[PDB]
Amino acid sequence: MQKIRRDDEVIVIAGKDKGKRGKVLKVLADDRLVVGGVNLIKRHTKPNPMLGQQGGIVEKEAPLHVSNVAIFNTETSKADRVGFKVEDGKKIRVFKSTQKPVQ
Amino acid sequence: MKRTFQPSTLKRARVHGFRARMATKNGRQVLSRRRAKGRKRLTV
Amino acid sequence: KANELREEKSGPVTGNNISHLLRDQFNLRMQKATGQLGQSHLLSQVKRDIARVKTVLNQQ
Amino acid sequence: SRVCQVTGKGPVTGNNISHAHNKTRRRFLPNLQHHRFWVESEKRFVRLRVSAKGMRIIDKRGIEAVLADLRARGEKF
Amino acid sequence: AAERVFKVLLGPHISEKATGLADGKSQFVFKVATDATKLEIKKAVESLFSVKVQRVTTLNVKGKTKRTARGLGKRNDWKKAYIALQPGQDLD
RNA sequence: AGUUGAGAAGCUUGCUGGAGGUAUCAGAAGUGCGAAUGCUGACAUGAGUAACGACAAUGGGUGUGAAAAACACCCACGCCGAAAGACCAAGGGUUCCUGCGCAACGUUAAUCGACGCAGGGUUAGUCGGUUCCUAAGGCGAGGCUGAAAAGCGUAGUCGA
RNA sequence: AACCCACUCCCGUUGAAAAGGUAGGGGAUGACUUGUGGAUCGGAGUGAAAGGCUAAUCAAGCUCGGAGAUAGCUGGUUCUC
RNA sequence: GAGUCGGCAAACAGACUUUGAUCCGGAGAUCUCUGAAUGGGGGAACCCACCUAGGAUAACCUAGGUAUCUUGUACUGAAUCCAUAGGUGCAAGAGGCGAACCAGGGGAACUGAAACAUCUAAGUACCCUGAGGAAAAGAAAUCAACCGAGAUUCCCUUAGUAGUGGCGAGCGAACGGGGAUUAGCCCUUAAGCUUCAUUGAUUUUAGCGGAACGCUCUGGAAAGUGCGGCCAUAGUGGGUGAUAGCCCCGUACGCGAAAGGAUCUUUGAAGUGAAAUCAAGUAGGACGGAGCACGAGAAACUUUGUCUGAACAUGGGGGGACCAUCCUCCAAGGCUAAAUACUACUGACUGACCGAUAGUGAACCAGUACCGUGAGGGAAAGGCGAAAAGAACCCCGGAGA
Repeated sequence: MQKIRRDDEVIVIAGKDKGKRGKVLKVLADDRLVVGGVNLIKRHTKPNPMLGQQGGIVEKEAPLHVSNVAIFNTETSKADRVGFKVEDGKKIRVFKSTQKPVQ
Repeated sequence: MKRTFQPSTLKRARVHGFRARMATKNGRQVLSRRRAKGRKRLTV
Repeated sequence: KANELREEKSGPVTGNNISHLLRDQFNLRMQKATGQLGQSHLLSQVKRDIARVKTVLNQQ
Repeated sequence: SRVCQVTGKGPVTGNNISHAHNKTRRRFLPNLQHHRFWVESEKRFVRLRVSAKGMRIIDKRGIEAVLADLRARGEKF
Repeated sequence: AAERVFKVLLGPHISEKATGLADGKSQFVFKVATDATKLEIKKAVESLFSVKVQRVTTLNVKGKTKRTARGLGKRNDWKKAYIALQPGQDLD
């Protein structure tokens, strides 16, 4: 029932890194998404005790809002809204501009 | 210089305790007021 | 699961199953009391397994 | 309490008007006494605390009729 | 009950006092269920650890009270048994 | 800051701020504050002033420390000793002990603490209680009485 | 002497203390002192009586309501011409 | 239908999930001790029991019971012969809590009258007892004037009028209208209301689908600027890095229920209503009160604490003292839906409502902290950033601040 799952290619619509493509890693509960390769964050990390080790400045990726990304089409190479038009007994999520299924 | 509160847990519980309040009509309505105000203790 | 517990396990078979997997909870708490318990999910799930056998012991 | 067991007459309230018309709360009590009433059909006395109006009602209706509907009401005797 | 043998003993209380007492005497300090009489935590040690118990002493422990924001919070009052055994025969 | 109006006030702008604002003409008011020994917060002045809590009393050495009049230990001096000593009840409720700490608390400083964090510690046939028994007094089946609420009380059963 | 009291002075009065301290003082086998439990309560208690006391409150406790009592009184009442 | 192991509380472990977790609704299962608390006590959250059944080796354990009262019933039976009280066992029901609304019992004082007594405030506040989702009242012994109307309740008027009042302060109708609402059944046994079983139907407790936007400038980021579109039973909703109908959740609009609940409707059934049979210690009256707007007054009508006390349809009571004549009703037995009141509690929507000294006392772990012996009183405290990206590393400093 949600528009964007994990194993799902997207582009960023109106963020800093807009126009960039990625696959969705984490779908957070406050409708924010971690998408690979965008919103890269330089977090200063203290190294760990108890023989732990994480180094200093690690570079991970921030969650961005789900309104800020759209499903990428791979048929017209555009951002496309998704919908739930085609089913027989099983809801598939379908592209809306071309009515062809998201897969 | 003796003061006015001289503590005893038995006199505490027998004047102001739960069962002393629920023995009489007016103490039962003490508990219903003090429960209607929403108090945490209601038997002090 | 629970329909596995209903499948031909009688009064005595589930009754024996409780006292079998209460030894499990005893030994998991004995290991928790020392350091010798690494995996902590077993402690939470023996509770709900005992809950399932005591649920299927009322209903017959 | 001060209720007649035949009539249900309890005490009622009113005033005590003075000559200068000061009203004061008083109370009007029924003339209730204790009286033993002989029942032939039980061969004993019953002793019920009744008003004098209740006495007159026993005289008019009989002790058996009044003692029939004392217990429908559910009194002692 | 067929149960309640597995519910009374809540683990060996580990401390320096329990360790020196388990080494020196034959007494093992178990945390036990907060309503456990001395004989149902004698039958349970005889049932589960397979030893002969000669005595159990017990003591209720008050849980300590910690201050923080939003007031005082209390830890759970718990129960503590000392299990004297025969002078060999150390339980495991 | 400049400027314009008889005024309440208006307008233009530099800096700050970083997401809202409301020509005009009307509608509506929780509509204008310096006083009420006004309310509530902040902050003055007095003023770095008075005090620092019995006038038993302290002096060195050594250590630890970032730093010791105050902590610890040693030497010595004083003080209590029908208590300033040991203990039980009540009341309190972890203040007890050990590690680590010193921001705040401690009328000064603190390495110390009845303070912070975390651990530990309270073992009963015989000591106290429960359990047994009752006093004063309470409650009180039924019961007498009382507008109602209730009052008093018998059997009873609580109550050191 | 303890204990209970509180006659005198001085101190203290922003106290160490919302009634004390230090020197002295009275009773100290009784109409004594005291612990623990209980009883009496607001035109109502108790009082060897002073209007004393009844939780630092007393010629009518405290609290909550009637209640925003009432005040011919006091104080105040906010921008402009 | 893809994530999850609630929050302050972010991380971390050990894990769970497409063989379908978490989550949401319906029905069950478990449900410690307290508290009406109900086995007996008790200082609430504790202490000590008994009986029956089953299991357990000088120790117990499981599952049931065990309060009081009222009503009904069975057995039993004191003085005392009979049978009454009483006692034992069964069945059913009750008790407690809740902001208000309702019907009753008891009922102030401040205040006003420019003092104050009658009076007012006020049958108010308060305390008490019952009941219901509403209650109460209700089918003319009612009003009207010789014409007529027809139960009750609620609203607007008549009207601040007639009255009433230290005729002061004040308190205050009715007739007659206009409406909201719509029904009367019975004591020769009824409507109605309950509880069941049914007859279809409707709602509710979860959800599903749900249209249409690109380029460009400034910018950290575009929803904004400039241009060109599209959708509309969907355009002034929320938030998305600045202001979005077309980015997301939604919205208009259609669909939707294994299982529960609720309302309405059939058509049976058992009950009830229900007190027996048209009303007697009743109507009326004398004292003392209370109410009726009506301070007992010319005082009718109602109610009754005391004392009395009728007629019987060629009777009887009302028409504001009372009397005649007319007119109109049938009291002393009942039951009745709607219009009406209220909202602690839910859901939606709305605001010329507040926006942190405001609005609840309370936006925050608030009836908390704190103060009281208690009853009781009662706070202060919101905002980093769009995102923690919450500052790696170096230096002074006490591995400080």
